[PDB]
Amino acid sequence: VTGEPLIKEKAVTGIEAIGRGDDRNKLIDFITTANQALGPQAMTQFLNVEEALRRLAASGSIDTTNLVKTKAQLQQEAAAQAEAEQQAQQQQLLETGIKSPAMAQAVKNFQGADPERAAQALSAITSETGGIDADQLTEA
Amino acid sequence: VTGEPLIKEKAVTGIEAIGRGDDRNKLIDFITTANQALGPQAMTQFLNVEEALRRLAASGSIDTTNLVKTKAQLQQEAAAQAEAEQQAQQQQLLETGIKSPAMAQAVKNFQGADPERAAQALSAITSETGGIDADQLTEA
Repeated sequence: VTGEPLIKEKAVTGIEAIGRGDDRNKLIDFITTANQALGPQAMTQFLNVEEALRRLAASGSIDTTNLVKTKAQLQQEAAAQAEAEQQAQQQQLLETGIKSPAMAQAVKNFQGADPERAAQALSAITSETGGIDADQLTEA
Repeated sequence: VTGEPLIKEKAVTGIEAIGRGDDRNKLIDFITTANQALGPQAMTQFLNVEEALRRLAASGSIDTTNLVKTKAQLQQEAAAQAEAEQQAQQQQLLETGIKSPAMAQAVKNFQGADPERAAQALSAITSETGGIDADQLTEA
């Protein structure tokens, strides 16, 4: 609109220079007084807990990261953790926790008594159910 | 009604400027004295616990969010947690939880004893119950 630079300047002299730290202390003391008044239940909806790992490390120079678990790395590790817990959940016990080897004995009966009759009876069992390719059964 | 601007201007001089912080201190002291008089049972129906993460963060400039698990984000994560605990409730054990492999033996018998008579038997099972599409059985 005007052409003036988007950033301007300011001069600090005397008590202002001495008490810029006092201004910081005023902000922090307001935050701390709010935390005292409200407690752990403060942490919801007015005054930010101001989250000190990333940006103030980049404030006053210096960069981010290093100790900072980056949002990308944090998401990757969360996904890995979720996959590990799902691996825990998949076949959760089962192979031994299941009641009794009735399926093992039934497999014994399939293989023993006329394997072709076992195949046609397994086809009947997969007819009780469906919607699954039998070509996926031969990839286990 | 009048045409006057909806916001006016004030002037603060001297002890008023020195003790606006005292005004804040008096408000917080009232809150703290009420909390002392009533305790954690106070937290119910007169004086707000004032919830410090979101808005007083936006007070004195600065935006919301950042740490704030937004109401949308909180609802999304609560829904995900609810679905996860439902999945925990969904199929609670069962594969290992059932008492004895009687229906496993039943599956073997349907496999073994006249699979067509077994299919008529499963139709009779769906007759002792009902109102379920048999076409949903073939999507497992």
